[PDB]
Amino acid sequence: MRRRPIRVLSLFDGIATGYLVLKELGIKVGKYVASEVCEESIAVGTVKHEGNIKYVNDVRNITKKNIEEWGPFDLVIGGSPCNDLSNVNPARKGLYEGTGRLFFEFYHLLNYSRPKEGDDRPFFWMFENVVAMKVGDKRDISRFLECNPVMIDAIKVSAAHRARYFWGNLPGMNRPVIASKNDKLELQDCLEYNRIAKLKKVQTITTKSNQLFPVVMNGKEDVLWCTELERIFGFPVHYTDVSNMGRGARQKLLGRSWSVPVIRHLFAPLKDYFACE
Amino acid sequence: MRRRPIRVLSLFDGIATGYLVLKELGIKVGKYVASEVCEESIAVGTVKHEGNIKYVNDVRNITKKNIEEWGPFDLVIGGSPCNDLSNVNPARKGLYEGTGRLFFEFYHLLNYSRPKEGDDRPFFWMFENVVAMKVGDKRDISRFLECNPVMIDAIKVSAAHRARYFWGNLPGMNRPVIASKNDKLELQDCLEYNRIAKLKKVQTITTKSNQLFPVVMNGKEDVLWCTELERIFGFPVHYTDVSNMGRGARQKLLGRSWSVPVIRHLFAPLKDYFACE
Amino acid sequence: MFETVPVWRRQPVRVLSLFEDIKKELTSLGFLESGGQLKHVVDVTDTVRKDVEEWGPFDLVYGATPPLGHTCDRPPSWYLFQFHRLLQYARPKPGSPRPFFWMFVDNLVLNKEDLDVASRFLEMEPVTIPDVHGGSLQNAVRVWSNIPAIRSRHWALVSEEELSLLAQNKQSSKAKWPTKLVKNCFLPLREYFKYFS
Amino acid sequence: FETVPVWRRQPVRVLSLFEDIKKELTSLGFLESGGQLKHVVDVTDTVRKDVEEWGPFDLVYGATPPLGHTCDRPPSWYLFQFHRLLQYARPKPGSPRPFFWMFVDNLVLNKEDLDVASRFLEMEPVTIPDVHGGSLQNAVRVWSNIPAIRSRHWALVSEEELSLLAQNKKWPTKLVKNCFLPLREYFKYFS
Ligand SMILES: Nc1ncnc2c1ncn2[C@@H]1O[C@H](CSCC[C@H](N)C(=O)O)[C@@H](O)[C@H]1O
Ligand SMILES: Nc1ncnc2c1ncn2[C@@H]1O[C@H](CSCC[C@H](N)C(=O)O)[C@@H](O)[C@H]1O
Repeated sequence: MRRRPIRVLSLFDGIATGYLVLKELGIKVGKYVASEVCEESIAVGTVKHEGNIKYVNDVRNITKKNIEEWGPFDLVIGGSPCNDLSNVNPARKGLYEGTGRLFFEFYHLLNYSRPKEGDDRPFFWMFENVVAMKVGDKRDISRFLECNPVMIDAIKVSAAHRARYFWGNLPGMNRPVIASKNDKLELQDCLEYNRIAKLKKVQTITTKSNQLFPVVMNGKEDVLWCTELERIFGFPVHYTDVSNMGRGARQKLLGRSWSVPVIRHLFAPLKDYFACE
Repeated sequence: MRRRPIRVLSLFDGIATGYLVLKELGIKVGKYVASEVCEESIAVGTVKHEGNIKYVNDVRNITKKNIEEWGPFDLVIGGSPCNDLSNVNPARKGLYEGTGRLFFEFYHLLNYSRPKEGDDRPFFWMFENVVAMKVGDKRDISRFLECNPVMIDAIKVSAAHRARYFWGNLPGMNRPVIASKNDKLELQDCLEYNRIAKLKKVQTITTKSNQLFPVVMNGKEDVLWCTELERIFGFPVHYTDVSNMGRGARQKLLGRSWSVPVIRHLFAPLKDYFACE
Repeated sequence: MFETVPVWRRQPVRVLSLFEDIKKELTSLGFLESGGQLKHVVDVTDTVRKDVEEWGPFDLVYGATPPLGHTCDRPPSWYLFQFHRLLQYARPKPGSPRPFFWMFVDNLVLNKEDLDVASRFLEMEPVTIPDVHGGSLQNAVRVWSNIPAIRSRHWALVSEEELSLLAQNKQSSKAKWPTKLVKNCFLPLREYFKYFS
Repeated sequence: FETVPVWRRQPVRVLSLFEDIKKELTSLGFLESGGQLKHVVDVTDTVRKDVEEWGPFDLVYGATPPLGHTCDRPPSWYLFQFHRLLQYARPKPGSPRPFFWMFVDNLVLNKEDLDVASRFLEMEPVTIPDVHGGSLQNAVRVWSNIPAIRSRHWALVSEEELSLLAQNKKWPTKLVKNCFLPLREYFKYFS
């Protein structure tokens, strides 16, 4: 074989974390097809990566013919919505109703993009979701993906808790995570000038607003700025300073994000199968 | 006869435009005392320049003893508020009440800071305000400052109209402005990816939001983004992505700021008078 | 489509029937004989791919949601999603093509939004099989399947309002599965497998 | 400015801004009948050269219109212009000499206008009231470096009683004329 650029199908793409990681690793991307419906999430992916992403809309309007002509794909990634799978949402609707049932669209589209059994080309995939789901949901997801997840917490490579399950077949998914020198492991490393962290790892961040006041500046307590939020999640500073987005919109996007240092741990072994620079 | 770091007094400092320009010119700043009372405007200068600015709150609580202890000063700059001097406002209160009278605080503290007799050390100063003021107030200001202004429109070096009067004694204030080619002289130079400019020069921006829809993206109207505004004024991108500020706060701050390529022009001759890199 | 199979080597059907059991029906049209060539299971939560291979090979995979009125343990879409999962476990690997058929039936249990999910995962829109007497609609089922003549049996005359109201009154009454409606749908298959007289 | 002996006292040279205190200064023997006074009312077009060419001044007086007279200006205009022209007239630091200045307000300055007047004149005002029968009839506030003017203050008068007077209502030059008397130790008395 000869290593060629990678072709990615990103479902529930969000703020294009997947494209960010692959480009940051030095991997060539031939095609990055993203399924995402939030126009603010699409806005940041469109300009931060300058139109290299081919956005599609509802995951549920992608047909088998769509997969055939948009592809072939080498990497199918996705992190379906979580508000109906998370335990400490009292009004959760479970894996089968609400937004939780969107997982099956990933499982459906995965087998569509899966290569034939005569074809033995490299094909990797990865599905992410929350650890705080009922054991019945975690079980059913493994039954459909035909594999068990690996649990990787962002606390080991970032300054915040974020335990998430990771189903997939990526090379070395089970190898131990080790932080880099460039990873900011304590909250103080992610703050702006003249800002003191009371904690050194803050609690799992969600879409919603003394853990709500975890920094003290000039004796007074304060909330975190989005520039600091972007550092906690490992994103480039000002990654979400797009389309006049304010405090609420930027936290919503980052609140449901991937912790990119965890993703670059997962995606790093992928250099060997696809062309780099 | 030896170059020493410049010592600045900046009244109505705003978002530290004066300090930014001086450092960009490679001039060593020994002391930068800024009088400013807008909390978010002070957060910008605090973070973007990492505590090198000494903030001293209201300009009307600065005493003669304050000037002599904080000083001596080599450069005294100021741009007193404009909402009560400009033809824009039907409720305009004139130069003598409202916020227009704040000019006299600059005139007062300028005479305090001016060097004694017998001392002829270099002493530079500059006062800015709007062109769109009744002729009676423009001449009254010229009577107190004892000099006539030069008019510099940012249209010659920026991508927007911004005609402003400049009183002062800076070297080469009357010399013609000629733009660098790093300057972004038309609106299309300052826009993000996949956004088309309708004009080459946008009409002067103020603190508040046809020509209020100067960009078309994907065939539809749209307003300017915060980052696009920052480049129109010559600031670094995300210069105002500070402390959870949204579109409204950021346009308030940049709407009343200086266009920094105009300040770079005015301040540039000062390199030959103070220690530099 | 698959090809005509001559009578001499037409072999007995191997059926995997999920959630509901259609042995009494299939045996009444001569697809089974009294003796088990049909595997029946209703809780597939812990069944995996090899279990389907152990019980198999299968020539027909059947699944159906609980009868109307009988309030289910599961969410209605659960029977659709699980049927799709295990159906994939039983399909012939493309290298060895052979007659393979499948059928999913809904007794007006899936709501409107679950129907698009069903039609999307099974790659066809349902077939309305009604049970009308005296010119009035008594019952109906929705059918997805690849069985050759399955479409033609559709009643375009039955509306979605006529169906949605039918589901209203009969669940309000709160009737077991009316297997007569789907019984004739298996008949185009005896040209592929054995007939037991 | 330590005082002058009676032989060498010269006629005072005064600059009266806005209002004319010529007649008041004659009756005190500061001017002789027949002119050491320059009185301007509209100083809008006055530049430092004009104040310089008009002979060196020893006293710079300025005052706002009377309380009743409906005003041409904003009240702060008389303060700011006084401060500007005062700087033009004061001696250059190389040649110290007797120089005095006085600014007077007849309850025309607003509450906000007072704080900036005291910051620009670097002194808290002096309350010179006109009280007869135990009730306050009129009053003025003055800022000046004339030697004996602060002890002329009336602490009994308060800001409420002053503004109450202002809401209820010629220039009472009678309240300010006596404050110039400490100056006869510097300039000539004309009998
Ligand atoms: N029906 C649908 N089709 C496609 N995307 C959807 C969708 N419903 C929700 N989404 C998107 O799926 C995302 C799930 S959160 C995942 C975010 C992403 N993995 C990241 O790293 O940023 C949300 O951003 C939401 O906008
Ligand atoms: N009383 C006061 N004392 C000190 N600053 C004041 C003030 N009143 C208003 N200001 C500030 O003066 C500024 C005038 S706008 C001038 C901004 C500045 N030249 C720049 O380039 O950013 C405003 O930011 C306002 O916050």
